[PDB]
Amino acid sequence: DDIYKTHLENNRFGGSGSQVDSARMNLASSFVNGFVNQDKLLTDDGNKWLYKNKDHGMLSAAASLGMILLWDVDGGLTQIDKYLYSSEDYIKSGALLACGIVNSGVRNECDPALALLSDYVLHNSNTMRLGSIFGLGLAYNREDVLTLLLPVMGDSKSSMEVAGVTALACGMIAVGSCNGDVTSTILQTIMEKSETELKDTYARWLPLGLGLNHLGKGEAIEAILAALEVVSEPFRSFANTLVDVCAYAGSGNVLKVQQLLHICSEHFDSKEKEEDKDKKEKKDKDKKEAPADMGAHQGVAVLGIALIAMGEEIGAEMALRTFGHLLRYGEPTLRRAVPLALALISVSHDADPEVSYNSIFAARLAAMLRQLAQYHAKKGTLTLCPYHSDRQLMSQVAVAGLLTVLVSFL
Amino acid sequence: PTVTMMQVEEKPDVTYSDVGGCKEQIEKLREVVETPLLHPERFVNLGIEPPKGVLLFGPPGTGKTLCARAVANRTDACFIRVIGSELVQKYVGEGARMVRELFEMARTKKACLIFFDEIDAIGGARFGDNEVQRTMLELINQLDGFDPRGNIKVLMATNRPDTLDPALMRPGRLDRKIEFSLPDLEGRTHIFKIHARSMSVERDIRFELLARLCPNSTGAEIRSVCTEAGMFAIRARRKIATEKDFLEAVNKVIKSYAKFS
Amino acid sequence: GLDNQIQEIKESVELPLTHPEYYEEMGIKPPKGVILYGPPGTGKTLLAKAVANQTSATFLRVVGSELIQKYLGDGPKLVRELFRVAEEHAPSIVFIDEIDGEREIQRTMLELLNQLDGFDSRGDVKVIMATNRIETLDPALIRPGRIDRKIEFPLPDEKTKKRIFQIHTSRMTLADDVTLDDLIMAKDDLSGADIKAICTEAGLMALRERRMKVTNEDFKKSKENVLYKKQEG
Repeated sequence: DDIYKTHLENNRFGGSGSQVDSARMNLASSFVNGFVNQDKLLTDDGNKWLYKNKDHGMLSAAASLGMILLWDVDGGLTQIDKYLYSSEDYIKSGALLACGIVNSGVRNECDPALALLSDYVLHNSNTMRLGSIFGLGLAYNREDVLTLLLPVMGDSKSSMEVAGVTALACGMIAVGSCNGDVTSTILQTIMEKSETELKDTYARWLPLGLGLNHLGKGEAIEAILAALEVVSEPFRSFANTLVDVCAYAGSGNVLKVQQLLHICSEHFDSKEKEEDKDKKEKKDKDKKEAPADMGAHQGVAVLGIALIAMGEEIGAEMALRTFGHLLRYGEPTLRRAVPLALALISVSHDADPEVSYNSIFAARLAAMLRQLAQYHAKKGTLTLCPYHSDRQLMSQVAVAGLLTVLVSFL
Repeated sequence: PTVTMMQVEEKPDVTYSDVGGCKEQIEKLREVVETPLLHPERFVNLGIEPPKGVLLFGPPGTGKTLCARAVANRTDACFIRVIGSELVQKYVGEGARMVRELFEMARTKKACLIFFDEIDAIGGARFGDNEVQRTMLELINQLDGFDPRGNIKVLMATNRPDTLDPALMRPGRLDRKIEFSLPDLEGRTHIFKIHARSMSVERDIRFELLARLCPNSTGAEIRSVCTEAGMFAIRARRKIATEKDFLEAVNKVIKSYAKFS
Repeated sequence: GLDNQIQEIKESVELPLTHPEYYEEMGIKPPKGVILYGPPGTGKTLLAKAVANQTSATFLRVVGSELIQKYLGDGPKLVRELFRVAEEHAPSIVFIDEIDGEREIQRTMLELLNQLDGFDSRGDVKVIMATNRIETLDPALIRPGRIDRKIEFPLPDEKTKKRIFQIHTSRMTLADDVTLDDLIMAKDDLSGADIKAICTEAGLMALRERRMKVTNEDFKKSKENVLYKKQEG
């Protein structure tokens, strides 16, 4: 019916897929091309366009055929079987990732992907474990793949995205448990989390697996349980405030408001980022209390807190009014983060902000993100959960491997 | 203001090939603006003082293009022109220090040539006029007077020969008053010969054919013909300009615009 | 009759950066824009082209000369403000509208022409001037300002407001017995937002009584607003 009653043009696939260069507009063109918003010309434009892309654009561009096939269950076989058993590693691992993206009720891709994953050191089965475990999590308290992920949770591999997509995969599989759980996988990564306190990115995405495994609570005391069991130096206390973010879905708990304003001036400028970042979920219904004077401060991280607290709603004039002053900033982190929420909250003031960013730059970060805005210019669990993977963009360009597989798409 | 530094015209422009049929008059005025530049010492060896300048007036035609000609042909150091728009301004009297500071810049730029356009701005006083009498009597004392020098270039361009005082004060210093003699039926083909370096011109175009069916079509109007040729060539996505394509632009821009003018 | 005029101003001011590959390759570059003037004026071509050009561009609103004549002659200081914010907004469209003692208007119009001509900058922004009568403006503004194109509006009184009325009333609903002879015979110096304004206050006036039909006497009562609007200013 969307193909029948509505029609999309080729100005963005053909245009934003035709002015590409510098090996990053191929990334943004592979993600926007991966979006369905009928036309599949840019994908079928000859060949080697994926070969000219980067490795994360080989996972993203190899998963583009999967992202454009959210329907046509029988088409994903004959479309992805070309990328299978190829010469490059990320083509076939992104091909199993696409097999996990195309469907969510078929569950027949379990055996071929899981059969070879038992390598655990450096083989292609680790990236096939990323795309197959995370994509299989998108295809799903599943305990068989959980016991299969127990040696993966206990793998302790220096690759961040292994336990990244493993913790996020078991969490996104277990979003909605009855007052959370204390299962041996999150407890396993709590004990192993206490083994070696290195690579703080694990102390940032492993608490996401924790709190997403604790999702579904209404009054659970598991935040105090972890506040008694896993508290340590500021890193795992930041894990504790991540559980606090995943512990305040919303009730009559004004104590969290007096504690909010009480901890608003904490020295640790990251627990303010997350605990204050939970504003988009705590007060997500009384929209009059959300506008505050957070931008008038000098803690640009708080400006990022309000920027996250905008959300993905209908995007009234006050929202874009905040995206003006948030849009005008010198730091590439906030100037790169403002078109993301500006594009997500917006769904003759669509192509004009693009000319505004053209007036700002005239780097490549804001170029890829501004083409993402070129596409996206026009309580749900899956539609709101994968945003925190996007909320950790302040790092290497390696985030494109996990950002391309968001399940918040309609 | 910034016009004092705008007086300099860098970035060379239209060359000698925009002569509108004045094959002899371009010598009768080039003899003072460009001839005393090749061998200035030989005029001193001749004994006579180097010439002062000529007078161009009459119809507008392709006026102000000969100054660009004098910019391109003078490949040594561009000169200074003074349009009459800077004379008729609020708070009169600035033109005194302005002409003294552009004469100072003339002495700083190793005898830079000085041009004076649009004398009809303050010309024709026919004696509120005393403030004009200061600027024009001082103008005579600085131009007809030998204070800077009896030297290289003095000239007045205008659309009206009604100047009372300059006409009876020029013969002492200035000389060679000639008409404009706008191009008619033999200069437009040569303005097409300088427009040959525009958008690609197909060899089927006959400059005389495009230059004979356009009466009263001096360099400005046929310049708009060569402008609308490429403009409609963009509107029609044409790769080469051909008169048979924009003939509608030609007879439109001359006929549809000559109906009410 | 405005299709050729809207494709000629569409190609005239939309040849720059918006779809630019047909502007920086041939080598013409008339970076001065057009000067809007309409025999009726008053937002008809000014508002019609002011909303029609906003498909993809950046608009800059400058309407009315009251801020200059309502007090002492501040002059070109606000022109310098709009020129430094137009410099910080270079890929925009400068739209000056409602350009309406004389000893100072001539010097602030001379300085306005000097600063507007681009005396200190090359061609980078499209400047558009607008007025009600092109004859009140001194002809000294035409040569420095207008070098690109000037557009006249040869409107057929029946088919301009019957074509704009038809297109603008083909998507929304209206009432019956909407006459046109008094419209094309009486209306002058008004816009399309004025016929849309009297059809909107006509159907809205019928909505006050909770009706969807408009009587001819009610369309003449709303027509009286048009009858007095042209006689007031």
